Amino acid sequence: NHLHEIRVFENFDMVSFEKGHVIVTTEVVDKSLNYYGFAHGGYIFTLCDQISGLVSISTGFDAVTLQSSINYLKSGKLGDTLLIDGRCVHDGRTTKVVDVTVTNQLKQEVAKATFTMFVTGKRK
Amino acid sequence: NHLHEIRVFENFDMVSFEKGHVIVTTEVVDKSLNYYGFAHGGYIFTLCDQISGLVSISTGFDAVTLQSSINYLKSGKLGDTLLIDGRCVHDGRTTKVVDVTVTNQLKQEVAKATFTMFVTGKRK
Ligand SMILES: [Cl-]
Repeated sequence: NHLHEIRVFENFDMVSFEKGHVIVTTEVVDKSLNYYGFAHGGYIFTLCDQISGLVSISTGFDAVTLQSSINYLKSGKLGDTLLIDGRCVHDGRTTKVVDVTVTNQLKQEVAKATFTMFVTGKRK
Repeated sequence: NHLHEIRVFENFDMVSFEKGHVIVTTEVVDKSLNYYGFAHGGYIFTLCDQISGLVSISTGFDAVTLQSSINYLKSGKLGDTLLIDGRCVHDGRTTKVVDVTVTNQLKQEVAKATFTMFVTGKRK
């Protein structure tokens, strides 16, 4: 109803984990959805966000996210396989910037986000 | 381990619901958390996003978010009571803009987000 539980990553498949580049798919399920029956904005954002943290790990660093921005282009629907592709855009000393695109099986872009992260330090 | 389920709104309390202004609280629990034991940035954003949709309902409309921006200021921690306050800063015929702030019980800001919405229709 007006407030309800939402879940993210009840399922996933990690397709490729590469330097500054991470691809993961997932399928939209009942608890992915908002009250109008479409994939929830928060759900979509969290897909992007997790992938961006993995991009960040893939360049060697701990880095925390200071700000993000997302555009919602098309609806996610129940049963869609969504492809989440994170790419490092700036791999810096002090900051990182990661772009993420969400895509459906037609390869239409569902959402695009950018995450601006502060480099705390190396990963070991 | 690296990809994992997250849940949002496993508990909540609807504090107030007024024209252009909605307050909800929630308590940070185990499935709110990221690998480091703090509230996940996607869980945080999803709290803001749902509240902004209620703000849009509160001004009498269905709306869909085109774009959001969020700034993370302070970590949420396990057990925290978070207060999510959404306010309509633009209540337009064709667009709505909603600011949401998340604070802890000290009134320290945990995050602030802004949501840019397209009006799809009048409620009922
Ligand atoms: Cl529920």
